[PDB]
Amino acid sequence: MAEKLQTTLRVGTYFRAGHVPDGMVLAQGWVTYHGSHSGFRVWSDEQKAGNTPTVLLLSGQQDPRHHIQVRLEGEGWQPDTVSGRGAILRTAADNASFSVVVDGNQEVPADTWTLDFKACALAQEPNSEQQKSVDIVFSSPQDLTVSLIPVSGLKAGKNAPSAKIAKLVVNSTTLKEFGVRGISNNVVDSTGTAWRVAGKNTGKEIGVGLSSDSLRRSDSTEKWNGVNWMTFNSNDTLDIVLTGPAQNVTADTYPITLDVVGYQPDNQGSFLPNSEQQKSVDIVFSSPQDLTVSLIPVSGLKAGKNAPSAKIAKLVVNSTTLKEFGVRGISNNVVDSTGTAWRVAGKNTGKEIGVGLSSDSLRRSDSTEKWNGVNWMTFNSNDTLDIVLTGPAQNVTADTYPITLDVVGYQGSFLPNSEQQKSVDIVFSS
Repeated sequence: MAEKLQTTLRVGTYFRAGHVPDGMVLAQGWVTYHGSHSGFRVWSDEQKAGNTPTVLLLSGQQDPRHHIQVRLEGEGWQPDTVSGRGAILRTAADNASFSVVVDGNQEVPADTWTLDFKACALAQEPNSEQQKSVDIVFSSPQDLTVSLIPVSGLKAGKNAPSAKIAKLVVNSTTLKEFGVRGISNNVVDSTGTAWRVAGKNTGKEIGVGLSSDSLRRSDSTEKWNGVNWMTFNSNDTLDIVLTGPAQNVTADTYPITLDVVGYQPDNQGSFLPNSEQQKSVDIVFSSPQDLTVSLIPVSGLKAGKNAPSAKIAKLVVNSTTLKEFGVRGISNNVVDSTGTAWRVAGKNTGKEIGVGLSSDSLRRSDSTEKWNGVNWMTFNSNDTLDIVLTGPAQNVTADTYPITLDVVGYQGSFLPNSEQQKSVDIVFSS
């Protein structure tokens, strides 16, 4: 005696909030009743006014003040004047079709509207009905607001394990969940939660991905056109870190790029591509600087006859942590063993001058030590040394002379290799 109706009801997924044309199908449905009957009736509890019994006004979930108006259509369906609620079909065919459709050209905001409606059969001149709830979703690019923040002050060289390199924060008041994948020529896990990135200048690769604690905040893993996506509750934060063991990172800028899409869960989940956002930020791995080094050219040098030991440049090696540093000139022709005097060629003329530490600036050196088989004159840091025209008076052609130093920190009879090379130009002027 208990034989009951069978509805199928397929809703749309890709609805973009905004303007919708009247007649736009939102759902398609079929009812199937095999017993004795003379028609079908589908109706709602969300109905509008007793005289338009086909029309429905729907209040949104995110905020009940959002409104969409729909109507029960179908070929052969006419309004149920008898009840005042719903639409009726007349046929003894066991199977009939019907559509739900926006009524009136409207502007629909971004929300989800529950459309719970009811279906039953009519006997030959109540029996057993079916009830279904189902959500229409309208989505917009602004549904979830995303922010990807690069971490400040990373240093090159070997980094800490799982070093935090970005922060993804996703917020939303419309959508309940979101999925995220990296975008890279080289992803290394099925879910796109770990990939590799090339530095813009070097081309060297680092391995990045989601932190071990961000991965555990995922509600589920979904397929979307064959690709695995991890899903997360919106209004949460995921951390992008340096995956795997501790990396040795070349000093460079690395671009990480994320694919973020809204997800509407359902025990039948769907992704909302209208809500999708891709964002890219640059992560800077700067090189670590034990020795702050400032080399500054003297200003107002003029071509022609110059003074013996005339000051050309001033170098100041300031270190907050290390006391003694060594120094050498870099050139194709150094004139003494210690590397403290050498010769520099003009860019435009290519004629050279003799530059070097001033005699006064020498013998402020603590010692002279051996590193790499070459000798370095050590000094005390936070002292300032001056570069000068070495030896006799010099007649310098007006040109720009690139001076280049090589400084290393030393004290302890060893030299730590955060040596730096800095190079300024010196201008002579007719």
